[PDB]
Amino acid sequence: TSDLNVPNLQMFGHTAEVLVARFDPSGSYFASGGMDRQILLWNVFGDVKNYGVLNGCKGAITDLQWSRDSRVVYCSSSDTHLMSWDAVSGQKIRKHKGHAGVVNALDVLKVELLTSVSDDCTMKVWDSRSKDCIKTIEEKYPLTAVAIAQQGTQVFIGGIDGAIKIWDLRNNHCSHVLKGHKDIITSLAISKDGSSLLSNSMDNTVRIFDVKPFASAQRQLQIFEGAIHGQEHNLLGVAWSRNSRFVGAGSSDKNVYVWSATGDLRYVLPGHEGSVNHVDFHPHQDIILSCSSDRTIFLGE
Amino acid sequence: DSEEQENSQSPNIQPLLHTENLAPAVVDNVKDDLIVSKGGNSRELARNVPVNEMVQPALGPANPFVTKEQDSIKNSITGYAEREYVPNFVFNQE
Amino acid sequence: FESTYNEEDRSAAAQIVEEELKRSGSDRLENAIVAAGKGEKLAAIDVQRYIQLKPPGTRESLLQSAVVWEYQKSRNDNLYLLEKHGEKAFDSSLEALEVQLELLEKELVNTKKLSQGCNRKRKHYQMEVGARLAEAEVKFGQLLQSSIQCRVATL
Amino acid sequence: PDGNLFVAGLENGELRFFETSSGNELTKFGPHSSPVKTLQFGENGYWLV
Amino acid sequence: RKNLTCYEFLYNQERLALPNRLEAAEIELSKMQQIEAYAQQDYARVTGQN
Amino acid sequence: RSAKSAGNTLALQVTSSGAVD
Amino acid sequence: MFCSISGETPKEPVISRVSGNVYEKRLIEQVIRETSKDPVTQQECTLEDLVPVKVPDFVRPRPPSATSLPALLSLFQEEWDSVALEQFELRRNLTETKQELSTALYSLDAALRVISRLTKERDEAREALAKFSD
Amino acid sequence: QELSTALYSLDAALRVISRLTKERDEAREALAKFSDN
Amino acid sequence: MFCSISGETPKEPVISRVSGNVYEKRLIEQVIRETSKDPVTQQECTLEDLVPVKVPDFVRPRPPSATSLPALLSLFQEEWDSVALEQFELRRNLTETK
Amino acid sequence: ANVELQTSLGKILIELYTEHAPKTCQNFYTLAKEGYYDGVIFHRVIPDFVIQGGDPTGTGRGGTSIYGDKFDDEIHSDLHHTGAGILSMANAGPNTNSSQFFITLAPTPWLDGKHTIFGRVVSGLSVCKRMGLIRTDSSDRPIEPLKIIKAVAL
Repeated sequence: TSDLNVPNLQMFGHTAEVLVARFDPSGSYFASGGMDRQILLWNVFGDVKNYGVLNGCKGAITDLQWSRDSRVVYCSSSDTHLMSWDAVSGQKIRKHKGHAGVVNALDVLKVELLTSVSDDCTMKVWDSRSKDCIKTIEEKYPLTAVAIAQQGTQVFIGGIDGAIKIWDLRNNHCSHVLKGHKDIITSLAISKDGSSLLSNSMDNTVRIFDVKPFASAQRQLQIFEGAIHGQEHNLLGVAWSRNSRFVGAGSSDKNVYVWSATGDLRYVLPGHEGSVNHVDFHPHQDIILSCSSDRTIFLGE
Repeated sequence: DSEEQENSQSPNIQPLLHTENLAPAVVDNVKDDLIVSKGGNSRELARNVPVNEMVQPALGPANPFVTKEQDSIKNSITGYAEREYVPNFVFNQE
Repeated sequence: FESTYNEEDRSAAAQIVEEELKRSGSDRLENAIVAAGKGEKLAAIDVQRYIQLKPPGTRESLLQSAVVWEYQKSRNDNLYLLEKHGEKAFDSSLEALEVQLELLEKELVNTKKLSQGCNRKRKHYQMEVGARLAEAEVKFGQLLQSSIQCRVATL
Repeated sequence: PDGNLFVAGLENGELRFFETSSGNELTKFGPHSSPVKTLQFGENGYWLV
Repeated sequence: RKNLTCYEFLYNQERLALPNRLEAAEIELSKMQQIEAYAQQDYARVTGQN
Repeated sequence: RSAKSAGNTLALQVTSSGAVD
Repeated sequence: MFCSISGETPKEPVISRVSGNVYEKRLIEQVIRETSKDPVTQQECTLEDLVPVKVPDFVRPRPPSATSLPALLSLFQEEWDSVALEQFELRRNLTETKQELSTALYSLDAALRVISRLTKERDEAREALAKFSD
Repeated sequence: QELSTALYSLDAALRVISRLTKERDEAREALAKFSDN
Repeated sequence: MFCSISGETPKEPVISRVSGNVYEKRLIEQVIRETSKDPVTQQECTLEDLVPVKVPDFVRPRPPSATSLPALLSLFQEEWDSVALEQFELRRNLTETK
Repeated sequence: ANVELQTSLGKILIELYTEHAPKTCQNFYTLAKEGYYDGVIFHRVIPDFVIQGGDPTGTGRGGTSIYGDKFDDEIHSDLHHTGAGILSMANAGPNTNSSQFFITLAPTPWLDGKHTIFGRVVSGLSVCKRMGLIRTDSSDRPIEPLKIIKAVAL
């Protein structure tokens, strides 16, 4: 039910655990990276072969993000750095330094703005060329995931506390928190319209929150069980469909969980040998991407 | 005094246009799902399939001659063993 | 179509449509003549007086005797012919009848299968679009609530 | 005015609508009460009183 | 054969008709989104004091 | 009754109407 | 084994080339005499387009009473009456089906007018709701 | 053929009218309640 | 009802256009595949020259036993030729006797 | 009601209990009429228990009735599994009968519950007795394919 040559395509490569794999916003490419300090670029349609390797990172690629231009790549490194990789030529454009620990998550903006969190209990906003953090937010406990609204004033940060904090960059008024979780938040994701927030937490519950200035209280739309986290404290991702009607998540029980966003589980398809780190959906067709700590990633329907 | 003929006969096969379809619609999908999923065998299933038909019944009279040794599925003589990509630190600490 | 309706709703819609209705608004010649005849049945009549077997009389009795004798001779000839061969032709007629029965029913069940397939695919498409329409209307209702609640909340 | 049909209300409120040429009743409009005193058609063709 | 051809007719009429229903629903979604966007931006000017 | 398969399966009536195989 | 025109058993069936169907000689010849074509396919047809095929032919076992005489003239009369009755039962049925089709078509047009009026009422009602949201 | 076609299209249009008027009167009552306050 | 190619009855009959013959689909397509020729009359034949059966139709079939005016008229004609043959023979005998 | 089963080992004849359970036997009757039982493997053979088969997949799963997925079982008192040859139905739940069935090889009194009894094998029981001696692998499945060449109903 798509343009893939085979409905299921197991993808081999890497020499260690793969931690992230995100589709190109155009929908023709996607890159993956992990503990082998290398980023691989793929071809969604055709021979599905490697055309580029992004060598030079001195740490595990904890997270990476595609650019809207789909020509530069931003990577998050465990070595307290953020590099910008020119996808077409594979050269180091800039290396953003300034954290004080392993930088866990990364996100890009609709306008050339970068955000990230690290174990130094801080969040930093980066301009694509300034090479320095324009704004710094300091928290008590290490943060683990971010999501930026494409409108461009709100960032959601999630850490040890278990309560998502919504920060307005201009206002610096933080008196609004999406309470409800009771353990470490592994990942966050924003909807295509920027109206809903998707969260995963190590208390084994995947919840969905609404990003709207007004709410009728209990901003909690619904919660999802089944996707469970192991004892390795891995950061398991959540994903949004192109039409924003299916929500997805990975689990440490080697199963990929797909929901209908209405509270009913739809796909529980297995297939991985280890913990499933990341999951994504293709922006055009009905493909799903799987990313697991067994050196392998799977293409979907 | 109502138009019984114009309404009763009209919905005769019109209900069948809704009721007859439900009869064999549960036949083509039942065998196709098994053919696609079991065509890939228990290992390496090839068709991604929604969850609710994952109960996967054996559909038999449950042979009672079997004893407790063969009730279990195994590769080796002693049990079932399969690969698992556990990082070293978690295995060691637990 | 996918819906849960009472027949009372059907009656109500039928009365609406009939209210709107009220407001808005070969043959040959021999065959035609005999048809104008037999429209009231009027079964055609032909002479059946060859069984009365007239007693000794005028030329009608002799003519009748001769015609009965000749019809009887022809009848005997036809029966002797009929059992010169027997019911073998009857066996062939039955075999052809069975052939036609099976030949018809084969394409009958084929047509049943084709119609059922069309119905199944119809039900699949209609059900999926109907589910999408239901989710659309539910989201629209919740969205109505959100709009009115936010607008009053502005105050 | 076209001369193809006409209308004639009745005492019980019903309206006798018949084609002028055919001369057969094909419409009854009975939503009114009391004897309808009068009815007159318009001239543009689509205005009635 | 009667019902088979009739079901073919119903298939054609549904396939023609339903996309129009979908388009109408999507246009309704678009307009409702616009008025909601304006309302929530009003509440956001309120939120400027938060 | 515990005899199991102590002998070859008896010849099969093949699908070609061959009485025995 | 059954001609598409009258349903009788063709003792000398023939097949066409544009559309091979079991047809009988006299009927197709008279059709060509009326119009030199085949109304089934709306195409020109000639005498040579039919081929004399070989069949064992279908025997007709006579009834117990069939030896010319009344055993034939009475049955001929009765079968005449029966085919006549069928002729009426199919004419009047044609006429009734045409009246019913006309009535149903008028009702369908009325339903189309109804869907139109209810659709404009719908559109304006939903717009009224949306503007009430203001 | 045409008779069955017309009759079944009439049934379909009848169901269209039924659903349309049902949700329409529901929406009108909803507006009436909403506009009351 | 009999096939010349194999000698068995055709399970699915087919009539050849070039030469009137009742074949079975497999063997007739076989002989067309091997060459474009007629196995009986050694003349060019093709797949389109093979005519499948469209027996169903839409009219009311009729019984070839009693309810057929052609059958009634054919019985009248057989009686006609029988009495004609009788008259023939007896007239010949009569002129010999004369 | 009567069906012949042209099986590899021999000839199997079944008379259906239409008078007792009509709904569950008409599907088998018309199913032999349609006859997709051609080339269907008796996937399950257990010494002295059953011979199960009837799924076109051949994987011990599947099988579509005329109703399409499943139907309701009817059982009453006088029916019992007291013999060896009672032809019954295979299910995987409360009312989950499918196109596949099985033949009894020994008295199974415990089984007169969730299983529908709708047949008795009048002739060919020796064929089933021989089927009880067929080479079977670790699971209850014959090594060679025990196909049914044809199933003609009479």
